[PDB]
Amino acid sequence: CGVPAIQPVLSGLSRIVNGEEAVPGSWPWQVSLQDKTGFHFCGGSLINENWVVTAAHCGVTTSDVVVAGEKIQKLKIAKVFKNSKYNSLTINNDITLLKLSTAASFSQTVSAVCLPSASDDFAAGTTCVTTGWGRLQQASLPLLSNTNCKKYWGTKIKDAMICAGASGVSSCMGDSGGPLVCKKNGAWTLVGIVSWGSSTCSTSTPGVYARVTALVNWVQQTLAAN
Repeated sequence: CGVPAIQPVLSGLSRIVNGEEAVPGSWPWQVSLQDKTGFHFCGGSLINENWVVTAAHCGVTTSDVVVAGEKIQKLKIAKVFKNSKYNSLTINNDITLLKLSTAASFSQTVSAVCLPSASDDFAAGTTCVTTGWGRLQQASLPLLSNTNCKKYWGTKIKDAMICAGASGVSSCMGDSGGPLVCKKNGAWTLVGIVSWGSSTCSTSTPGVYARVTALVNWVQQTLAAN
């Protein structure tokens, strides 16, 4: 997985501001999630032909459509897997999986990102990327210390939230359920599912995601069956 057919073109804008726009097929697992009337409110990542991982605040239901990639796949939901360490008062272990009713048809412009290991770590100063529509842009962002992070988001940083950005460039392109990815053994892997960011969308504040690695196994076990 994670070895995209058309390759992410990441420049300097990346680094900067509001960042930049990609090369289509670029972030191939990026999905949109449209509401019953083609209104998009969240989008998310594909790991397979059949599942999306996105956030649970996205609060996504079985009449939301997976929009992937019309060279597009609108993929309807079959069941929605939200999970119980789902706390909204906190928005933590903010993960939700989706079964689409009819497979994702793998091609150049649509594929799946890889999943990480639970043991894997991830490096603060490590250069990951937000894709989004919050045309679809790509921005680049280092993850940080949940204790650095702590100091930028108070009390709302627990076990499984993992923070990333605040380096002159901005969190916010990052729509919810959206993808925050890194490297391994050269695949991109989903590290962070987008939770939330700076209002004013300061380019000087860090952005906060959910941490896969802490939830992979739940993906893992949840997956598997259903």
